[PDB]
Amino acid sequence: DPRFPLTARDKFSLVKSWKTFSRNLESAGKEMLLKLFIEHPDMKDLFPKFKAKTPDQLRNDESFEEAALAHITPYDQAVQDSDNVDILLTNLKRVGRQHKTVPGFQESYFERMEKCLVFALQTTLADAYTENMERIYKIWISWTTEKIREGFRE
Ligand code: HEM
Ligand SMILES: [Cl-]
Repeated sequence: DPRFPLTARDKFSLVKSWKTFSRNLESAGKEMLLKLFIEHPDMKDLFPKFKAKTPDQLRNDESFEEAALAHITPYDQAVQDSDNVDILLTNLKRVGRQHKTVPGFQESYFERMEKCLVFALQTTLADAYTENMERIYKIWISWTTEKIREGFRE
């Protein structure tokens, strides 16, 4: 499929690396959203509950657990849908479509997350976050953002 960003070898390397990573999906989902709130503290106001809290208060907060999981599981579905490009495209476009109802949401907001996902992958995988994996994730997460953006424009 010409639409899919990765070669067959890099695709299998992705699914292998992600499935060991998805063992701590809730933990990594929390660290991803916290990194969004650390780097871009304006994003905290879209979730009014998370404004007053320290980083460790959120990690244990149940409303943060649900929000963190809802942001990491589309990426987990995306890796699962790597052979089904058409289902992969539908799911990522639907994700970008959800944000239209959110007041004052911008198209450029989605790109802030890929910096935070690589952070989540770095801390969770640790020594499993290899030189080869850093390259593969860089191309892949950038591509998912493009398709999430497509759902927001359309
Ligand atoms: C590109 C990565 C992102 C993914 C995969 C993602 C995923 C999702 C999903 C699946 C939903 C729907 C939740 C549901 O009803 O089940 C959602 C809603 C939402 N997302 Fe995102 N999102 C992303 C980026 C962002 C960014 C950058 C922000 C800005 C802080 C954001 C803020 C929100 C808000 C405020 C909602 C609605 C809150 C609610 O009523 O639940 N998201 N997101
Ligand atoms: Cl398909």
